[PDB]
Amino acid sequence: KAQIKQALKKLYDIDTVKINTLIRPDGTKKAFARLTPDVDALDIAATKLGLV
Amino acid sequence: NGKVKAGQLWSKNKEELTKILGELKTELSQLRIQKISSSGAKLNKIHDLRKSIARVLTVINAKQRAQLRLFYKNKKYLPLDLRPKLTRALRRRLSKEDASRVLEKTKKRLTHFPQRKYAVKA
Amino acid sequence: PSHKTFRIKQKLAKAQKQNRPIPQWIRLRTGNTIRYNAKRRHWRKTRLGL
Amino acid sequence: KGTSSFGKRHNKTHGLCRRCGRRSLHNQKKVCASCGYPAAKTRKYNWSEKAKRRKVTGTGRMRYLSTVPRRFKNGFRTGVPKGARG
RNA sequence: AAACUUUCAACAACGGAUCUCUUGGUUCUGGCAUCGAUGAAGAACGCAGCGAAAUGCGAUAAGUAAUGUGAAUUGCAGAAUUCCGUGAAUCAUCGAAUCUUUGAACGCACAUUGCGCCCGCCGGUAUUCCGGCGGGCAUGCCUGUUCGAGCGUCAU
RNA sequence: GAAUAAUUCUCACGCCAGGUCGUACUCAUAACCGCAGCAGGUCCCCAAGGUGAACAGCCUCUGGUUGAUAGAACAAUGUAG
RNA sequence: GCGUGAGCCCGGGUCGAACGGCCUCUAGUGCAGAUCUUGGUGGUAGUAGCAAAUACUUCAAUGAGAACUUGAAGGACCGAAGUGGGGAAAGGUUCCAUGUGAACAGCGGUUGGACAUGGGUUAGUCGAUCCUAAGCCAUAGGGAAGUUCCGUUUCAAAGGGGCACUCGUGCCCCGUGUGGCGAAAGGGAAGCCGGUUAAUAUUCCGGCACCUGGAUGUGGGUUUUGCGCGGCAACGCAACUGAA
RNA sequence: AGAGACCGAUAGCGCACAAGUAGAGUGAUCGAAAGAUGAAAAGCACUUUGAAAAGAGGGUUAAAUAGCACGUGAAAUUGUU
RNA sequence: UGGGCGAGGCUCCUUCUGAGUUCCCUGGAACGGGACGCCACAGAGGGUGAGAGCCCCGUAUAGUUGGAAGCCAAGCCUGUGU
RNA sequence: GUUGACCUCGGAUCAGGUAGGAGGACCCGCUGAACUUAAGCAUAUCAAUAAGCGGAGGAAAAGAAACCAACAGGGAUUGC
Ligand SMILES: [Zn+2]
Repeated sequence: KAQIKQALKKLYDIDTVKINTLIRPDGTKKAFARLTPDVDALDIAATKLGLV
Repeated sequence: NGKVKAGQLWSKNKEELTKILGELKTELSQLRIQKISSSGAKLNKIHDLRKSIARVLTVINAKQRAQLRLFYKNKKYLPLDLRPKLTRALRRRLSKEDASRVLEKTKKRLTHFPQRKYAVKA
Repeated sequence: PSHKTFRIKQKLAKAQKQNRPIPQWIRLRTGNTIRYNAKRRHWRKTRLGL
Repeated sequence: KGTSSFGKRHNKTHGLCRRCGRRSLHNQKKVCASCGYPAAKTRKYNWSEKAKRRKVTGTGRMRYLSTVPRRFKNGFRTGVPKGARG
């Protein structure tokens, strides 16, 4: 979790409040990231090329 | 875009080699973001970009090794990876000068009575 | 059981991963003889050794 | 004995071994019944010729030993061919 | 007289013998001497535009550099090159690199992705606490260096 | 360790942080072991109303099933009552 | 058609690439049996049989096709040491949605734990991680030609605590003792309610709390009799120095 | 690397094929079956019956008496005449 | 009785090598049958729609283009007695 | 007394080094059976062999006489 939080700030300049992780049955890792209340996440998904 | 030809990569310095690697790593991740739910000519770019990073990486490593070998010339001890690797058995044989030494009394006989060149007639 | 270990957890992922049929375009190559997957494993038929 | 006594079987004598990958590691003894772990030697006996061939050299990847014959043929040389660029 | 049982022929069934074939075996003769702490043999997990296996490779991952040849690959698509030169290919050769977790396996352990110490850099008010990155810490023995023990022992 | 402040006050309030792996579903007259969707075997928790000495036997409420190849006839000989 | 005989030759049909006569040489050279070896097929035969655990019925819908698919209405069983609601060992995707020709579900099948394509398991507080038990294995040493056997404090020079230096490299104390592994049922710091998804929650959202470790400021307390007062007492209060 | 008075898919090594594979056993270990369309897929357009699988016409080919259950197709056993 | 030169030869890899698609018949296709020719220090073997010396890869003979590293050695040039 | 030597025995993450494992067809050693034959069986035979253990190379091992001989004397080792 410590490395994941660092990566997002350096690469998408977005801040988070907490991260939760799990390991899927196929063997890959999935992480949920929650953003600070003042920042909006819906627009960041659009502007950071995420499909919307 | 296109390939990064290895021809012009050799005439560069370390810093600008590191710089070009910066953008190269960038859009590869960025293009992987939108590869989902779509497929076209952009799929040729991932195979294009993946190999392009490989070429510049080898050039940087190769350039470092050549300059490092120059530093350790005329030195008794040099790092393990820069030492020649032939074979475990071949690295422990006696050197040529050591296996060719002879005693003083043996050399005295060999100097005065060597093998001669002769022929016998019928 | 619900209590597992990472080694057993890792081992079960691969066993499930290599359990799907062959793609269709394989049988259309030249000089091909493969007909079907011959290493099919089913949880009610064969017991994999952990 | 029989079917009635076969239902009481829910334990494990052996587990996975770290050196050979077979499920032949005695849990209580902590020694492998196939490769002899943790002993330095690997188990091997002459009264079974089939067992020796199942794990003899050449049944795996041979990551390093496969390229030696090509290197000997050229005399274990180093360098680059004459006027190569670089 | 039909039905039923049995024998033979024609055609149609079940089954895979016979004849012909072979990128496979077997035996003899001839040439050579090359694993590993500079991490071997073996094991595990991963990598393709569309892949499960086999084959190949290791986060530089169905390959990279360099030399030669001189226009492909092919199941589909896409582009790439087009020989000016800036060069196709699952090509041939091979002298420079990368090389995850393990294994004689080496910080202590392992039925655990467990628990420590030393040195340096960057952050949070920080020589002591927390996080990230890089380099180290197994045993026997040989030569030398250095610091020591003993009324064993010599001279003031 | 103080006389003009100091304080090693276990009192009240206030600032920062807390890494790694497991978590789906069955646990059995169909998901485990007996060659199988086998009348066998396999460790624990919770425990309503009536009769009654009672976790005995018989009927009911919450909750759960209506699943075990079927239709027609009623000779001998059988298994169970 | 020929020959006493083992056998040889020809006519007709099918098929598609190699094959004979004569004299010598050579051998893994001739089958009905061995409860012979491997593969294939019959009579028995549409026969034995598919009978434990009380039991089914009416209408409508879907569909090529309904006793064993779905809805409603009747009739029944299990009867809290349950055919209910949750776990340990073991299994490993069997969980959820959509669709479906063959095969399987010892009758059927539109249904399924089967087939095909997608989705699903979030923790400072629940466990592992820490400690030892029966027990196992290194170290000092002794046996054995050797793979190795014994030995666990034993005939061992076996450890750990503080300070200051520009800077690590300089000082000063104590010393009987000095390893690791081993429990999801033993010992153990800390979280509750309401809602939410087709499929997860003491984890997600909302509200209200707690524990450990590390830094620091205000309020109050104590002190010029330097380290607090009260009650006869059992004792009391928001604090109220304490190394070997 | 070169050869044979050697074997020719029940033979020759256990393996001419994704063979030390699939599979069995707690374990040491045990361990198979499976080669051949045609010179070239030219692997049957279109119409019609059927819920569908498929059938009847019509096509490719020297040949479909070669249709992915595919060269040649014997005996045991079976159907029609 | 020291030192230094050294032609020339031998190992390895790589460039190149002779002759019919002439005419007629059968056949889906001549690599079959008939007639007429050529090459051969090359009539070993394989492919190409059926048995191919002359369609293609190769095969026999000495040479030839280019390159790398070790050997052997004909014969020459120079010091000298502590 | 102070100080300086010698001998023996130790510490160190001191500087530089070296051994383990694989393979084992052939080769150098140790250890060591029984089935079988003798028409029974115990010495004997199978056999100074199979299994077990240690150590090397492209070959290994052996080897320049405390030898053979009795002759008019031969002259390291290995193989046919
Ligand atoms: Zn093992």
